Amino acid sequence: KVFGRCELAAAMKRHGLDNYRGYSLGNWVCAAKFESNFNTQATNRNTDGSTDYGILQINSRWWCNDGRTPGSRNLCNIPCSALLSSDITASVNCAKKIVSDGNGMNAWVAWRNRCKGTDVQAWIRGCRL
Ligand SMILES: [Cl-]
Ligand SMILES: [Cl-]
Ligand code: NA
Repeated sequence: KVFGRCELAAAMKRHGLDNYRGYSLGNWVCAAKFESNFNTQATNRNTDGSTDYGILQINSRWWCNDGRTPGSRNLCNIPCSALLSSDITASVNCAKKIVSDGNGMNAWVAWRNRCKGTDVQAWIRGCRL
């Protein structure tokens, strides 16, 4: 599924992400825009043989099992295919574990380079929430 901007903001808010560990809703929408262009089916392979999955590009070396990343943990205890569903619930639950692990949203490279320090509230302006 390819979400619209306000559609995703509302789904993320309903799943408990607004101000989760101090990160306002705009941060999460901005991160999804630049990681996946709001597409739940996005995948991208990395040099080390791991693959990133879904709306928040969650990585197979640490967080999900895809059966082809040898030395990998499966810390969210899900198959990586579950992160490509049009229901974002599995992605959100796993994102909450990642952002709590000490490094906050710096785990998402696009957030660090394209959202951090910017006016992220712009990403939810105009939306009925
Ligand atoms: Cl915000
Ligand atoms: Cl933090
Ligand atoms: Na894994």
